[PDB]
Amino acid sequence: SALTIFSVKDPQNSLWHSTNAEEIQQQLNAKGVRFERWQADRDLGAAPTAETVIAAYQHAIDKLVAEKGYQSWDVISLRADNPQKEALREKFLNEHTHGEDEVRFFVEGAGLFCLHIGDEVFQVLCEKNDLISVPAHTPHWFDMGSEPNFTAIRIFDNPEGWIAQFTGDDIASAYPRLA
Ligand code: NI
Repeated sequence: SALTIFSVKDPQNSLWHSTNAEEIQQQLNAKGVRFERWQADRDLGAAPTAETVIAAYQHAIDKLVAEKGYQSWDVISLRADNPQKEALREKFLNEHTHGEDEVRFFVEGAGLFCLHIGDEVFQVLCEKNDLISVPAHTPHWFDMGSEPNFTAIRIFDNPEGWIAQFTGDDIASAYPRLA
């Protein structure tokens, strides 16, 4: 798994470039970031739909949602045929912050990660069954630039729950393009 981190004053400058599985979590998790890795016990093979895949891990999230009983639960994954996929990540590109934690578990496909805490930025690029949770009140965004039908688990929340922006600047629009 790779992990790129840049400063806020200059993006072309990386203050921490490395690819470790443990040294990665220790870096972000050291900043209050969540980390974990779940796997299936049965042998998977021809899985055309994730509906069956999530059911194999639902038990795991079934415990997380049980306490944080969110309003609803669903997964984000459309077909690369939808032309609004790029427009969808755009409206989400705007920076923001939710009053609750934003748990994101990856099930298939690779995307991009962006955790902004204090004056620094974090960019993770690796698709493992591992997930990362963002704390409530932490500035962050989300961009899937190239999306080939990615399978991920997201929670359903209302807007009045999160605020649009704190300063109004869009720094996220800086790394919105994937690869
Ligand atoms: Ni968010």
